[PDB]
Amino acid sequence: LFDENYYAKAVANIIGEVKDPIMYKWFSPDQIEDVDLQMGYQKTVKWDAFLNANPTTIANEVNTISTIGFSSEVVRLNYLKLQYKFRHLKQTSEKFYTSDSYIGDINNNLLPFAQAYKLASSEIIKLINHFVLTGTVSIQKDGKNQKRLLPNMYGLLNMPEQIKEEVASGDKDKMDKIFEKIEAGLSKLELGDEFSTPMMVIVDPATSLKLVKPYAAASSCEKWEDVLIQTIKAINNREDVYIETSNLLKHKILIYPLNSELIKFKPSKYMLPTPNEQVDKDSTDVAHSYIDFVLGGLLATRKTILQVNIKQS
Amino acid sequence: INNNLLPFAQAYKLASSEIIKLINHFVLTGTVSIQKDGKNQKRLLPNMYGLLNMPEQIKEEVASGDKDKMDKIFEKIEAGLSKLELGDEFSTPMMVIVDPATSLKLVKPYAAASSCEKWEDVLIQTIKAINNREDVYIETSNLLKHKILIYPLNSELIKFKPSKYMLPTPNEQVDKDSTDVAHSYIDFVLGGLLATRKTILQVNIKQS
Amino acid sequence: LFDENYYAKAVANIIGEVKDPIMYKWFSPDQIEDVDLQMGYQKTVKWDAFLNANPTTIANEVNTISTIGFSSEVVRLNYLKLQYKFRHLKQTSEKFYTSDSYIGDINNNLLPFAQAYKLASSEIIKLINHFVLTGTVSIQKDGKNQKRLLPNMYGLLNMPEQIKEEVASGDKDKMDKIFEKIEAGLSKLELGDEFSTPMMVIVDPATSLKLVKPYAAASSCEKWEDVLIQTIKAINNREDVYIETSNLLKHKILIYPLNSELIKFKPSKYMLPTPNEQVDKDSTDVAHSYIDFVLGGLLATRKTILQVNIKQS
Amino acid sequence: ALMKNPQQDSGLLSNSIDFRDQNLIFSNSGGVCTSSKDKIENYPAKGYPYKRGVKLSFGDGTTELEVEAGGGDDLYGVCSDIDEFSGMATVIPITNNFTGYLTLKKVNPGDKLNFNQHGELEKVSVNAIALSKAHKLTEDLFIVLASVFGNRA
Amino acid sequence: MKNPQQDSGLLSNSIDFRDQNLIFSNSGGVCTSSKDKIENYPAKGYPYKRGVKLSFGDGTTELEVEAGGGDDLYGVCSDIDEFSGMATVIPITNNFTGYLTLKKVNPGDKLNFNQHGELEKVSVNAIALSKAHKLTEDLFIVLASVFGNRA
Amino acid sequence: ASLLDSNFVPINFTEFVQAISNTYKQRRIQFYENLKR
Amino acid sequence: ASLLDSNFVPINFTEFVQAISNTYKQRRIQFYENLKRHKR
Amino acid sequence: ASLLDSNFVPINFTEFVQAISNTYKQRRIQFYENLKR
Repeated sequence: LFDENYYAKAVANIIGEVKDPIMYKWFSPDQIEDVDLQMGYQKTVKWDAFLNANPTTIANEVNTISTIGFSSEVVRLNYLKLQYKFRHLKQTSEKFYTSDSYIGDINNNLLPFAQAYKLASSEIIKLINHFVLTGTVSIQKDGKNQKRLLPNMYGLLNMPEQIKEEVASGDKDKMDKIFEKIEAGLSKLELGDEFSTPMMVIVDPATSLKLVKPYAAASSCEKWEDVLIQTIKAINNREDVYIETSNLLKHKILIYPLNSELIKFKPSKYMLPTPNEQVDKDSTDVAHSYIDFVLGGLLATRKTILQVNIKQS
Repeated sequence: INNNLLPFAQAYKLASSEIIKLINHFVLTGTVSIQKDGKNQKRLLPNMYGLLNMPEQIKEEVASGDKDKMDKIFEKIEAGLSKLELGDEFSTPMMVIVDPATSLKLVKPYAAASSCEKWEDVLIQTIKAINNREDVYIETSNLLKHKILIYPLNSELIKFKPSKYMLPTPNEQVDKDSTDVAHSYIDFVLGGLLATRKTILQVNIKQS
Repeated sequence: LFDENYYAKAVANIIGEVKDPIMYKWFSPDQIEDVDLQMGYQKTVKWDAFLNANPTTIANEVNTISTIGFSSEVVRLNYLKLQYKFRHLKQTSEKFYTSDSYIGDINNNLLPFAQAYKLASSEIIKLINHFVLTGTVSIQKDGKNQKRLLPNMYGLLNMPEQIKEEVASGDKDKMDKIFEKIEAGLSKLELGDEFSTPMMVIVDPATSLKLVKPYAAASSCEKWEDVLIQTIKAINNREDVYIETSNLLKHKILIYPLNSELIKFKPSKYMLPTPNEQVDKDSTDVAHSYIDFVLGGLLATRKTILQVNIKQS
Repeated sequence: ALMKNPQQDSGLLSNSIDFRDQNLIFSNSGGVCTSSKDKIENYPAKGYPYKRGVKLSFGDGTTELEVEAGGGDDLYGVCSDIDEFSGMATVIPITNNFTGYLTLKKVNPGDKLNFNQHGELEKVSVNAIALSKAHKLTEDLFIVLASVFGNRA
Repeated sequence: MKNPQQDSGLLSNSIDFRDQNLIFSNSGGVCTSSKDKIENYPAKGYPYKRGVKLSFGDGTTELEVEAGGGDDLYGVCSDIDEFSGMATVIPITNNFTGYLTLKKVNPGDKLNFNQHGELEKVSVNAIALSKAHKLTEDLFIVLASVFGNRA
Repeated sequence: ASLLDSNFVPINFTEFVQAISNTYKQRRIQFYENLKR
Repeated sequence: ASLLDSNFVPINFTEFVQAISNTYKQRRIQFYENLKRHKR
Repeated sequence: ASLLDSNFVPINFTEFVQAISNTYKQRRIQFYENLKR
């Protein structure tokens, strides 16, 4: 196949230069399991039990006894397949643009297929990481004109039925108020029997800068970051706490455990960018190629994620 | 199932079956149409005829009042048989194509009612009288409607010279795109029926 | 099990004395397929193709070609579970009711378990045969107060999308008119490529008495039955034409091929009566037992059944 | 919309840590207290009478009798469960008492409740005594724990 | 719904070949060229077999297509994917020939899209190639060839 | 696994029901074998 | 030069089409060989 | 069946895509092994 198709050989020879996604740090090795799908859904069933009333006292003779009820919940995860198209130079036409240093027309912004694929794959991986973090797909800084996505497709930040805290605009710079909100959210967290697990916190650069200020009169050898780590260690059975900074987040703090029993990422095995066989050819030197990627597959238990939003308005 | 998409083999098989059905309909009726009323027909080139629309042939019409009168239908068939002009090619097998309703009318006993004698047997004897006591085959086709078609099976009088590519043949061109849906093409050739004049009897039973 | 449960041993020893259902005569050996389901449904998928427009002539240059459409149909068969309860005498109490001629109580109509189960199973088999023939479940001779069954549960007589003819009330005694209606229905019948198959006709005794009349002044050589057999042989490629009489039908004629490709009966493997393990036992000599049976499973193609009803008003 | 089991799937797994106030759901079929000597009858369902009082409805005569949501002097029983595949409603007759959650018209413990024309309980013939206050599950869906003790003026 | 969700009770008879295309499940056009431009848009409601118009929200979400016509006509919806909620649109610049929903008409009549994306007799948008075919009590289809917008 | 087989001993009611079904199937097969129209 | 022969390995689409035509002709010949018309 | 393996000779584009997926999975495993936290 490589002898006949040049594009496949170039993709195979340049796939190594593509960097690994940064979203891998946000999850433990056991928290990610690949699934075989491109567009569809995966469903699971969970069984719960509940008490209908107070117990019945067994005295003398009795026939009417209190009942215990059962319920089922079906959880569905949806997947979506998306495509991008990019223009590049033809393999036969490369020799007429192979300058001494650079290869490709600077004036016309035309590139060889290998470099174009590398850059496009990097951009698509950035978009995928942004989707996995925020739960939205957009290419605007303001966050408008978002792509309408299928239901049951959520990220860590927009996950519903989780603990949500809001720091007011007046208390935007008050790390004490921010920590009060974080403490309230941590108290409202419900880990159950899975408490003994490592915890992960993701913060914006501004929050990271505010963390290193001395804990408040100013304390000695005690900082807000250390206080937060101790507070989280109080609830996670003194397990490891990993703090990360992400430029994608903005005035948002995300706290969640690293246990597969609570949060699990089951992405499609074709989620990462993959080239398409179809190549648009013409009589000119410009050709077109396509890249496919799959989105969706984050599953979380209810009331296990703390999301703190600092209103900056 | 939701979007009505099939594998290439199954899609090609179904398309070929439908095309062969259309080709058989064309070979019989001499027209190409997808409506059951025989309207909005495709305009074809001249000198393209079928076994039912061939010009300069013998045509008989059973009236509305005699729609169920097998005796009147047989009278019209006898008139057409007498008007036939087989000539020196008379010693040849004969073929009759009939609609199911008229076939059910034929299978009745010949009419008191003659014992061990049917209308079909009487018709076979009548045709054997003119074909020099040769085989007379009778077939039923749902394509015909209130129509009876009688013609010899002699190559000298009627000859079918179809193309060697008349039956469906796949095309090398396959439309492809970045999606999972592709397109394929099937070709077929129509035309090629020759018949001498005044050698086919076409009986139409006018219903109502 | 036979050394502990007396009722199971009685069922085993009495099961061989129950008559086989008469519905077997209405189907070929290969037209019946047992399925493993008590209550629920089974789905099948069929694909079909159609032409969208007139053919396009290939002349000079053209890229707009006529298309061929495809369509899928899903057919669902429903299987329903039903139960009866019957009263009998306890095993240990039989000796106090044994007599010289019979075992039981004539005055109170109490029977041993074996006899009671045999009679109940016979009645249930009669009901099942009636359901398979007519498509309705009722106990009244008139046929009213029918059991509201599930959709996609049909019989030979009430099967929709089939050829239906109605002989007028004034022509109920006119065999010529009846046979004209039969001719019209047979002409409207559509067997397709499966025409070379045996045919089956089911008639009522009055219809049979009218058939055995001489064909019509009146021919003394052949009968109306012979004329009908020849007519059906004209359409089944001169195959066998079996004729049966059923007391269940009343002034109705059923004609259908014995081909699995067109009509198939896929009954449940538990359709026939089966005893239950729940036996009601009290301090008296009367006990209760339960019998289960499953209904549904007739699949037919469109326009392959002729149903002639002779209006008797 | 009103079916016992929601057709819409749930996006997330539930948190099975708490054990309090986890039974006031519409899927809770049956009764809070049930005896082994209770009489229950399955009947063909006309409409959706689940968790509502039912009345006997007769057709022309071709088909058997069925049960439809209703109350008043025509009340025949209380629908405690439903099987959608067979369209079969399980009814406890008015001759048998029942204790469970029933639909309430869109109320304090000790109030007297009677069934209306739509098979919904409403404050006052007296048919039941409210054992709790109205619990809202939807903008129009209000349930209430009631004890039915038949007919009495 | 393009595909009848309710299951059929009987197997169909695949013997005839005539008048087997006048169905609502038929997607696309009777004559399709390999050089036709096809787009996919988010679906607002059910615009299948109806003219679509571009609708912009408050800016938080991207534009979508809704059943409509008049001066706001943007294209014709010929297919829909229900799982993804995606409507296939042929732009009004591209010409289309196929079966479209008709307002509840003879060949040669000039038809224009109404506010609900239904064709109606008279700027003209298409020419009726056949008569109205009734599929349901209120569902009527008609074969029409769209050649853009012309007064 | 049929009631016709004397050596067969049903351990439980499930085996008894399966044997009943198998016996019914065998009876139908035998009826079709011995049927002459 | 027919699709019936397993040893036949077409080289191009023209040979494939010729093989299809030959196979159709052979099928017609076989059908006429096996045909048994009813003469009554 | 990974792009890292030099012995891999993709017969078809389907095998090439499967090898791409396997290579991505192996890269994820390698990154998690190398991570020290």
